[PDB]
Amino acid sequence: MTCNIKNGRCEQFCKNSADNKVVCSCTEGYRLAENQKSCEPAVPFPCGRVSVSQTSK
Amino acid sequence: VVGGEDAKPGQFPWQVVLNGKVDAFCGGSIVNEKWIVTAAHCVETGVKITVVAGEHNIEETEHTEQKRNVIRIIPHHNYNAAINKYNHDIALLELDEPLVLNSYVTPICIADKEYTNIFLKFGSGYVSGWGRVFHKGRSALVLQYLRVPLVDRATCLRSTKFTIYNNMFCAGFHEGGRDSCQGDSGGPHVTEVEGTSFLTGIISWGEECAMKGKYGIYTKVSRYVNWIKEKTKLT
Ligand SMILES: COc1ccc(-c2ccc3sc(C(N)N)cc3c2)cc1OC
Ligand SMILES: COc1ccc(-c2ccc3sc(C(N)N)cc3c2)cc1OC
Ligand SMILES: [Ca+2]
Repeated sequence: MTCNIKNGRCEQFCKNSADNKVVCSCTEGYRLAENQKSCEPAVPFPCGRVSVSQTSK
Repeated sequence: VVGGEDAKPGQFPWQVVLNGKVDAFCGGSIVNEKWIVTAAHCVETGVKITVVAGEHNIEETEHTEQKRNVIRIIPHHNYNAAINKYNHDIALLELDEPLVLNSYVTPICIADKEYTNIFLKFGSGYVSGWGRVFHKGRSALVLQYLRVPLVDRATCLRSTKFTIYNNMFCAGFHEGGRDSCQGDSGGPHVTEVEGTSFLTGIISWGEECAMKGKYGIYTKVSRYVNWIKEKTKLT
């Protein structure tokens, strides 16, 4: 794996590491999932997400 | 915003409005509970400038609005190093009392220099504000938004007599008709990545809004992310 192709499959950030590359990371308010690619909310109101229902009626 | 659409409540919960000797004269975005990022040209003066977070409709009460006073304004140190350029058009506002983050009041994410640029280069971002809805026309009551395409630098250079620096970018539609406008300045240009929005520009300046062959000019936030992070630390 490299960051080249689809961001190393990282949801947010990717850095190339020795050969078997990809270390994914996340911005403040998120934590790297055990899954090691995805980013989980670590706070009640994490930056950059819409939490008010947008689907009303 | 010319040719946009009404936001829904809580659609852009990082968006704020700036009020002073004129109401709704500029936008900004929430960096964190104590700090707003905006355009420096908006806040060359400070007399009771007030920030309203959680705003949607400017003439009604939604009971989500959080009003704060600004206690400190930090324009980028290099803003106004060169007369009337709008180069380095970004500023930070420190609020008197922290905002209470909730569904209507949420910070915008800010990535590092490398990834802000990557995200910008994705080539599509959202712009929002209560600025003019027609060139030389009235201001919006309900928050407006618009998806704007990134414009290639050579095109943008040819579109205006004015200097476009490496610290700026252009965005808009070749056909015109849809654009940011005056009153929107200082507000967010943002890129959504897997449902998480990142700040990729500040709405800065332009010539006649929505005119075919003219484009909105934005501050390139990637150039300033290290400064923003350094200034807005909480203790
Ligand atoms: C009437 O048409 C217009 C003509 C010029 C401008 C206008 C407004 C602000 C700035 S800042 C700047 C710079 N950075 N050099 C150039 C420039 C041009 C706006 C207009 O309408 C909205
Ligand atoms: C002096 O009068 C002014 C009039 C207009 C503006 C101003 C502010 C933001 C934007 S975005 C835009 C666009 N075409 N996207 C055009 C435009 C023009 C600034 C001014 O001075 C600070
Ligand atoms: Ca209101």
